[PDB]
Amino acid sequence: SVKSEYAEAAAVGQEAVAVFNTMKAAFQNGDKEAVAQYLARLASLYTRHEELLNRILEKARREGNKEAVTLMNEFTATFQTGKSIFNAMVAAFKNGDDDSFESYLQALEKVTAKGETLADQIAKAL
Ligand SMILES: COc1ccc(S(N)(=O)=O)cc1
Repeated sequence: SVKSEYAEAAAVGQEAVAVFNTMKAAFQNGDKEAVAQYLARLASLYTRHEELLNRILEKARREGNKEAVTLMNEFTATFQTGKSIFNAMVAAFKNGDDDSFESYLQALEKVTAKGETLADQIAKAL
């Protein structure tokens, strides 16, 4: 069901939260080799979260679930903001710009924590 596919998408999101926090620790400790691997893992994880989310939106649309479509359209826009920041962090890491990596790191934490409440509304609406 779309609701179970959303619980599966939410766990994939939680994975990225967990990986991101051990990356943040590794960045702070100067462990670039770890950061690099964590960035690659997060990239696959965000790619999968986005994929699960598009399928759920498309299915909510096919189902005519108007409220769920509205909330998912907002949530996916917010997701893309997160993704654009993540991609900027990855570039900041490639360039050795740690001041911008720090910035992008903190931005992505505020975009994910702010998106939290909406994600909690979609679970109910599907
Ligand atoms: C990578 O950008 C993201 C990831 C997750 C979320 S949330 N907190 O699940 O809405 C928002 C943006």
